[PDB]
Amino acid sequence: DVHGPDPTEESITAPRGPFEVDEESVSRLSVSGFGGGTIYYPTDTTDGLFSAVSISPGFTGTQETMAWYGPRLASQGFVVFTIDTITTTDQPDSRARQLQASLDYLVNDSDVKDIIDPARLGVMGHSMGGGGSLKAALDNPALKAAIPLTPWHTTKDFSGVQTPTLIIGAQNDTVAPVSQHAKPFYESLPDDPGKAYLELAGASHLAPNTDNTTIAKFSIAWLKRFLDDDTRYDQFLCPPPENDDSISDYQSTCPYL
Repeated sequence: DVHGPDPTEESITAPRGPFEVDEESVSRLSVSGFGGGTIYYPTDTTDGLFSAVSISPGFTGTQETMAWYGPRLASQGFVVFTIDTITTTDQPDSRARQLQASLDYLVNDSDVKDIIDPARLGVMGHSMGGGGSLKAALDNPALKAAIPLTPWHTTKDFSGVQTPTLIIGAQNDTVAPVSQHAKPFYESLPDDPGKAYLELAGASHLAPNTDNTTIAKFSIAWLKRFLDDDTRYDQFLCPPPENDDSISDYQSTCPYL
């Protein structure tokens, strides 16, 4: 199943896509292995199953720091789960296990299990949650997309990740400098099935925590392309964008074939 009309620059950069959305709060007390969260999902049941993505915050962060991704991404035809971790001080490998527990909940137990395609699952996360997204993909090669946002991890070698991975760095990140975190992660990844490194010009470590048209556009394109196998979105990814004031660097293994 693909979803929505043929995309444009306007459609992919808009605050909302064509799908109306609702939200379901998931109590910490009703789940195991993570801290609960918010499920954002399309209300249209006539368009086939949707792909699903779980989104982790970073160190000292809660789902509030990632809330804006919910409506923005789900309105493009995705089930989006902004999670809380067990404790805000959980480290990356723990965040990876909690991302996976959240996807297991969505597919096995959640009240949206019947509108998800359990074969089309992805992970995203901020900072230590971005390190968690890399580790979760390493441990679960069935995951069809990963988007680490200003990622942080002591582990540098993600050569084992077979999931299409878009790393978003912040040019001026003083917390997870791109020379020590995002770029090494990106360089370790295999060239197939597809990778990209998008560096946000002028951006701090906390750029991912507020509505960002560049983060939204490329995340939507990446999830469309790799969770839905929707090649209508290759046009935004490959060849890489050239004259985007918001992008200080872009590296890729385009084309994705």
